[PDB]
Amino acid sequence: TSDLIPAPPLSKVPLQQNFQDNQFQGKWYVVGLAGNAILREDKDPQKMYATIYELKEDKSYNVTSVLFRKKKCDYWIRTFVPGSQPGEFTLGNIKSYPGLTSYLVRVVSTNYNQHAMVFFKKVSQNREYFKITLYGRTKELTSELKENFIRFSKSLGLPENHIVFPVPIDQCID
Ligand SMILES: O=C(N[C@@H](CO)C(=O)O)c1cccc(O)c1O
Ligand SMILES: O=C(O)c1cccc(O)c1O
Ligand SMILES: O=C(O)c1cccc(O)c1O
Ligand SMILES: [Fe+3]
Repeated sequence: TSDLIPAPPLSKVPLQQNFQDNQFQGKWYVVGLAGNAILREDKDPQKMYATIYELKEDKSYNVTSVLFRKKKCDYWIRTFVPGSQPGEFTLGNIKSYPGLTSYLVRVVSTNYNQHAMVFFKKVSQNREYFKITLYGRTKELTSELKENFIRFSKSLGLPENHIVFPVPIDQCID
């Protein structure tokens, strides 16, 4: 067995209006992370990592996440392909990811120069996962934006223990 909080219907996940793909480019720090498989591991807490979005000439994003683990910097790469509407994407070259049958990204909201919330839903080995990240253009964000992200995650069925705030580090994300 594996038990998961159901994914919310897309009807409850807002889409940022007039999404500007070019302003969304660059480096974003994950200051908040919530999902049905996200768990506040109370001893060794999650280290902040970052995600860089660069618009390709064809307008798909090359997405690079960088995290600090086992004393090195690991680079996780993937392609986000414009989906049904602006601000929505699907994963490119899905065939190359074993077990992956579905992957959707939806930019919930953002002001481009400070913060963003982004929703992800993917089906892996037939399991439906979903997560929300609170991106900060810097490593810190006000308590107002953070609780608002907690509010939004709860509205999607998540409990406090499935919501974390990665502690800021300087390695690999600076
Ligand atoms: O739950 C997710 N990931 C966790 C478990 O596979 C994790 O620990 O990264 C998850 C959910 C939706 C979309 C994703 O890219 C994703 O990594
Ligand atoms: O698998 C990862 O390391 C990862 C990192 C950042 C964002 C993601 O969705 C990931 O799956
Ligand atoms: O981004 C991916 O390609 C991916 C593949 C498998 C599992 C994941 O979480 C991913 O984010
Ligand atoms: Fe992932």
